[PDB]
Amino acid sequence: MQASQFSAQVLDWYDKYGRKTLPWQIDKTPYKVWLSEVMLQQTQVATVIPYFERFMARFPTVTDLANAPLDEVLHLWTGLGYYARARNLHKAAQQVATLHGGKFPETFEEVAALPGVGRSTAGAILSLSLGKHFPILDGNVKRVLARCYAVSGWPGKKEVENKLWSLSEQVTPAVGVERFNQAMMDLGAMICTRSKPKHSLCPLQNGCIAAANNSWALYPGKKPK
Ligand code: SF4
Repeated sequence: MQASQFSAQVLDWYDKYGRKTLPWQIDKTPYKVWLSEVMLQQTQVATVIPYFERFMARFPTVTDLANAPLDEVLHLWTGLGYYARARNLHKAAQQVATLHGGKFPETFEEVAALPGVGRSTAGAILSLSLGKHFPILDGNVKRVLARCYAVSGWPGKKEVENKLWSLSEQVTPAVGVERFNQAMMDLGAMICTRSKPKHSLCPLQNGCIAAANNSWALYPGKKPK
């Protein structure tokens, strides 16, 4: 379907059915969004909430996190798994304190330079917390776009990844970008799921190719072997 229709239908859906009450969505700041994104990378929302609250209480600012001993950070992380995320989290806090005066950077290049932060995550931090014009491409987004536009091939290959980044940019609006990006993650997480996606609850059901062809299993493509 047309790019302008994609954006409008997703935004209208978010307004009435989207999640807007999570802790990291109230009184948003780059620090809070960054922290939530790292915790959410490999952990479900229900498990993350208590940890997010404990971290914000112990570390009100990024400088407080930077000055704390690494052992205390790892102790508070216990139970979230994938500790490389925590080690990079502490190094990034120290980089913000050292190079940016304790104020989380608000430009793409500076954010993407932080340990543990990639292209998609940097775009998420800045679009969600400040409304800057950047698209995202996590597992959730790849699933929705690949199915709606029938993008076959394994995203692990450069040519396929490039096509998906181009599509995301095409459908991502400037006006309301913070609402649109959160909505796309919401959809891929609860509606357009890995298995048995719930088409009847999706705002893209009237134009999605996978839904029309009953071929959601083909997108995104899997690693060939
Ligand atoms: S209609 Fe079905 S496959 Fe298509 S984006 Fe929505 S949930 Fe995914």
